[PDB]
Amino acid sequence: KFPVVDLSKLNGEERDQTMALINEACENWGFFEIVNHGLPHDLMDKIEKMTKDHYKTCQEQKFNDMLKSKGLDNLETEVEDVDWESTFYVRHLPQSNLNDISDVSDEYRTAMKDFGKRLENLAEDLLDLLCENLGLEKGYLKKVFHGTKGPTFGTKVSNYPPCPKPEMIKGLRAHTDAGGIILLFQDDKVSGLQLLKDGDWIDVPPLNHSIVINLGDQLEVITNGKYKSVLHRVVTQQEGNRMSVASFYNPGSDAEISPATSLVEKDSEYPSFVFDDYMKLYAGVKFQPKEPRFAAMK
Ligand SMILES: O=C(O)c1cnccn1
Ligand SMILES: [Zn+2]
Repeated sequence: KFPVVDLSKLNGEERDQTMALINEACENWGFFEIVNHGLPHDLMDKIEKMTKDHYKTCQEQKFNDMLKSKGLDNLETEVEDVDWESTFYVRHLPQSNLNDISDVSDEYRTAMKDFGKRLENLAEDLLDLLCENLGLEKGYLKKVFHGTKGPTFGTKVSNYPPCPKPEMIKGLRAHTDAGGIILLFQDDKVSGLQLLKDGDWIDVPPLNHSIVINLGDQLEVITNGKYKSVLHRVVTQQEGNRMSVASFYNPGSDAEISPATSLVEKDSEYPSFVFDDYMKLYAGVKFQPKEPRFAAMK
């Protein structure tokens, strides 16, 4: 069953059982849900409402315009090179782009800034938990990610609108995430996100006021494969609009990424590289298998 971790259980006598569950999910699922994570319920409710409203007022017209312009207004055959997805990006660090998005409101912008800061603080707390589970010094992962300008932190704001013929196209094709740690505020009613575990696609259950955590390729490298980046996709449906507000805590562009030496006994099979070089390779082969990308950094 899909791991849901109650972070409030870290403050007392259940801490060891809870950390152990975090480690077990990191090893065997690559994903887990957290509850009682510190983010105000009211703020999540406001981000949810304003994202859905902005889709209706702005994104939806652009999505249908995109459909006709690619002939995707009439699905007849399988489409394996396009994602049934409506998306824009919000940059937080190194430098925010929030002031340049022309069609969002003052209240949205201010709320997104509040939300983004809180998520960045949670991302850093979660990485220290990972450090503790791995036997690394506190702040080890935060230090590796810093580079010279600090981490890269952005939010992908997506909707997966109803699709008449879901078996013809995915909402988002299977892939692993290139980056560090991913913090997803997903729709709490409409399913669609799945991960691959032990030969089966397993749904990431919609859960009110929860955050979905997963680990990217960079943590697989740093942990010497102890924590693997796992494949995931988004399927469409004929009815429903799945919301997705996914924030990515990634290394800075010039950060040197390598397996932590205390996790390496035998010579590591993972490469040492500069993060931007990984990103430039990933951009073009995102939906191809993950493992050639590690071998390509050698
Ligand atoms: O858009 C993605 O690739 C994504 C979104 N949420 C969680 C993980 N990955
Ligand atoms: Zn992803």
